[PDB]
Amino acid sequence: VFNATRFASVYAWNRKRISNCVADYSVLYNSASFSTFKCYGVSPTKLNDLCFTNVYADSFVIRGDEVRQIAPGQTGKIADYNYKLPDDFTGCVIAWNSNNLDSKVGGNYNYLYRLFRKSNLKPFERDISTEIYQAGSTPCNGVEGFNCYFPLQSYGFQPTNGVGYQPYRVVVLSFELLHAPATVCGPKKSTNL
Amino acid sequence: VFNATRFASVYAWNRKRISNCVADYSVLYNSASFSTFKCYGVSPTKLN
Amino acid sequence: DLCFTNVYADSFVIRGDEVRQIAPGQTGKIADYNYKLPDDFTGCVIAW
Amino acid sequence: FGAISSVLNDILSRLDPPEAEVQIDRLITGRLQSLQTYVTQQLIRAAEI
Amino acid sequence: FGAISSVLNDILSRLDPPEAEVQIDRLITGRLQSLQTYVTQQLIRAAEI
Repeated sequence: VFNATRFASVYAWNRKRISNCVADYSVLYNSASFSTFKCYGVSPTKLNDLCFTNVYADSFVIRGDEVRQIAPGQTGKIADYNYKLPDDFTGCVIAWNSNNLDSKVGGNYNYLYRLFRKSNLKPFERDISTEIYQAGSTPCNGVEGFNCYFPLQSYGFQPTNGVGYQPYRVVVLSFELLHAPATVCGPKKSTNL
Repeated sequence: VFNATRFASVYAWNRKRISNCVADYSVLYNSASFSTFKCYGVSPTKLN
Repeated sequence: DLCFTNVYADSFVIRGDEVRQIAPGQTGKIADYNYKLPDDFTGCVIAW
Repeated sequence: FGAISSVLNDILSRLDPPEAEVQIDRLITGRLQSLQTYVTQQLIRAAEI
Repeated sequence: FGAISSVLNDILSRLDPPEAEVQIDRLITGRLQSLQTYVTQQLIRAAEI
């Protein structure tokens, strides 16, 4: 999850569902490698003792200037077109800079994000379609024309850029809790009955 | 301010103040004869 | 305009990333290991 | 009543006190209002009886 | 009632669903309390009649 070579774009976000294992969130908490570690429905100190149904790791990379929008209830371009979190969210956000990992002076133009969209997306929705967006009242066809644009747009990722403009790898945990036979918890011994 | 007969040069750029009226930005946005239309603080749909 | 019984000034130096750790109810290894502030704190924090 | 659950135990086992107080106050307000309404109606029915 | 407006639409047409629940909660509490008072008065008066 964390020590992968390269994360995907924000609109092509990597979703992994983890189940049937023993987790230790303490060492996850006890590393300072993550610049920001913030949960919304559970306090992290309790997180050694909760048993969940099955967990979701959603991973991508963004620009660091957008990490304010990763909170639930936020708005903005990333928050309203390509990535949305629901307001009943029970989980955590984790972010770190990866300026020394995937930031290239030649330019990481691999990382696109959706810049235009017809209407705002559902929570937990992933869009992949790349049809061109018309900005003016004039309809357009083909691939290009006046006031009609490709919705996708790249970052200028080079390490010589300023603060925030370095890439930041972002992983979101979205466990669901206390409605099912739970599966994933606990470095905790069970006593006798 | 758009269809005037002549403008001045850039060292003596003309400044004109317009207020207290009705401004419609659709008719100037859709006219594609202009070389560029680059709005910065406001999205071009949000002008109207 | 207020008057007080006893004043206590606590001083140290920290890493500049750790300023958010000083607030009551915040969590992190500085606030968890070598300086803990109670949640019903009254006073003022200064950092530079 | 707007809290994350209607059980005290899962809230206290889920959250640390500085937010548990915020939820627990709303739960307390709702239950207290219910008690108040119940005993008011009991007083009136007792008067009729 | 400590909310921003007494027009429910104007709160809905200006404040976002991440925060509008706080104002409309106040409106709920105030109007519910008024119903409590009105029907308690009606019950006492009806017993008298």
